[PDB]
Amino acid sequence: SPNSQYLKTRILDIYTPEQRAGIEKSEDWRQFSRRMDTHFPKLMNELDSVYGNNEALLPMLEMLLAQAWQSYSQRNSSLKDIDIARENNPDWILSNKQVGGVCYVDLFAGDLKGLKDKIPYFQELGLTYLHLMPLFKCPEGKSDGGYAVSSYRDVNPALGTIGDLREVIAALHEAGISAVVDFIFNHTSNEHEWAQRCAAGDPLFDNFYYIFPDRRMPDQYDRTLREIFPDQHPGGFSQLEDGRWVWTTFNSFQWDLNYSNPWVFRAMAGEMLFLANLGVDILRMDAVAKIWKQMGTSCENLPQAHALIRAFNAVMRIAAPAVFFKSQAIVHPDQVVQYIGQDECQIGYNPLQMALLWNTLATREVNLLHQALTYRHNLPEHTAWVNYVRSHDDIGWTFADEDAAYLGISGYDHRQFLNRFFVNRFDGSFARGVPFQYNPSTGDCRVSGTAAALVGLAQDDPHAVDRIKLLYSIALSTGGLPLIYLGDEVGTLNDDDWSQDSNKSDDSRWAHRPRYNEALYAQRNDPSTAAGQIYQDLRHMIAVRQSNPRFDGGRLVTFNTNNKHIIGYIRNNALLAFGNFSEYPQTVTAHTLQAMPFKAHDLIGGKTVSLNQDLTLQPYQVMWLEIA
Ligand SMILES: OC[C@H]1O[C@@](CO)(O[C@H]2O[C@H](CO)[C@@H](O)[C@H](O)[C@H]2O)[C@@H](O)[C@@H]1O
Ligand SMILES: OC[C@H]1O[C@@](CO)(O[C@H]2O[C@H](CO)[C@@H](O)[C@H](O)[C@H]2O)[C@@H](O)[C@@H]1O
Ligand SMILES: [Cl-]
Repeated sequence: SPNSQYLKTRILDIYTPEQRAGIEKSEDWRQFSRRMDTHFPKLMNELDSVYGNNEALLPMLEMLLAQAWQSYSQRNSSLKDIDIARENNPDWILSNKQVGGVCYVDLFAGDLKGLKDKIPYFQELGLTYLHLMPLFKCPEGKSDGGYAVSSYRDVNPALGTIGDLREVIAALHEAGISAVVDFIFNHTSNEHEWAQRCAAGDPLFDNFYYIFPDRRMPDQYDRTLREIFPDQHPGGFSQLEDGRWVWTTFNSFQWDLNYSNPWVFRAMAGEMLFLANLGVDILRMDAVAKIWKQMGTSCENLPQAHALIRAFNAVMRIAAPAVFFKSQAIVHPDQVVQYIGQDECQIGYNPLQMALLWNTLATREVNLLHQALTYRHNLPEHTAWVNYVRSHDDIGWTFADEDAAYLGISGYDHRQFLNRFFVNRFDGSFARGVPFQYNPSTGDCRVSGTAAALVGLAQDDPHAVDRIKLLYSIALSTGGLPLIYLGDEVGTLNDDDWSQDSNKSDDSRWAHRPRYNEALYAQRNDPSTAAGQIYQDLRHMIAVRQSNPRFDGGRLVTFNTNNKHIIGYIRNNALLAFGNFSEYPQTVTAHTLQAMPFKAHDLIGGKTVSLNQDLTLQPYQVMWLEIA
């Protein structure tokens, strides 16, 4: 039954009495020792519930915490300053000053050096937070856009070196920007040293993955598994050349790590420590839902999965307190929120709000959006949503069917409409998206396409610009950390030649992953062009959000607009937000506006607005009203 003091002397064992004296009197040790006393009990409790009486548990922990000391000992002192800051301010994530951006290093800026050169622009745009897409060594050719990781410790050589990454992170900190990076902890590539060695039968790598002699067990699992990339293969398994089968939730070249082995936790915790010491502020925990497998279940959102993530959290509290987790879970809304906790992932993607933003543009009806913002927005203390419009991924229509039923909506019919609308198979749709993973056996389908393509900008729809403005306004103002897909701010369209690369032709997500459009960025300071209007709008909303404390925190209360086309919510009893999702003008009545002040300044238009009479919003207009 190992404890804090026990492991601390196991750690201090390697030192001679001469250095032990200097170590024990040092601040580094004093801090580590305090943090062990505070957080180790949590680590022990979480791992005990997963690994029980496992023989490997004790020695795994002796090794892991020695590594943790050695990692913290080596940790840059600038980062140790950030550790203390974030320990003492858990709510930094909840500040209205936080605005995020995300890009592919190669597609946006060429390489890590070019990314560093682009930092003055992130400053111009107002970012405090930057997510760099998977930047690690991966298979040449097909790699799932870097999501098949061949090494967590090596940069993708097209991008530069680990030293460049260190340099870039340092420059981002100097510029007041947090560095955000993926921790792809559910699976590695099949080319990872661990995968190669486990498959070869190296006993040190026994049970690093899920490997089977035939179809017997994969057949048992497949009957309860959801299909993630049905285009690629059925179920959750792929066959090796020697005849065996390996768990592959995603592509065949992505092998699911086996977390029922305590050594796998150890291995991945060591890689996590390495990334922490790069100065990474937030790790996007990729596919959090899948890290525990259980026969007879969906192998999604299992209690042990939560417990393991909570264990990973404890390790950071002990050895790099500055590092927070970002949950990536595209599941039922009831399951999305369960990853979000101070002792789990402090922030999480908000795919419900995102999906419903696009839903509401299509139907023009705020019913589902209003419902979601009313019952599913508010979070526990010291946690926040990451609010977004578009990402590197396809759009899944992951609203709750039970929730929809109350508004007289049937799941499939609605999703079929949504899928047809956004892929331009519907009468007069403005959207120019392409299908992704149409599953003929179930009817499920997702949508690829850039924000600009989905709103009608490719064919110069006169409402397109306002649509982008409107969607982003909600992400920026509901409460939580808003994330811009970089390129959106100048209206970057689809790369229509995406499938000409034979390594990209089987994954339509590439359509919404275009290179930096030089011409559009050159027009960002010219308000005449679409790029300039979008840039001016988004830049204006960012500036308002970051300097106005009415936007602070993550809580909201919805406001009943009594118009099916207009969304209403209130921030801090002081900011009233109206968003019209109709291409026609829409009215909030005097009667409905009774409780409000007679006049209010609109932060979007810059006008004073009257609320003692009918308020009429132009097509797609957003108002940000100071009511207190
Ligand atoms: O359509 C992608 C599919 O995978 C998810 C799992 O959370 O997305 C993440 O995981 C994949 C494997 O690493 C990546 O391909 C993807 O880029 C990543 O965001 C879900 O978004 C979705 O169900
Ligand atoms: O559709 C063009 C292009 O997209 C891909 C890659 O994702 O397949 C998508 O579209 C197909 C039909 O439009 C669907 O059957 C499939 O499920 C979806 O992924 C390519 O295969 C296709 O060439
Ligand atoms: Cl997911």
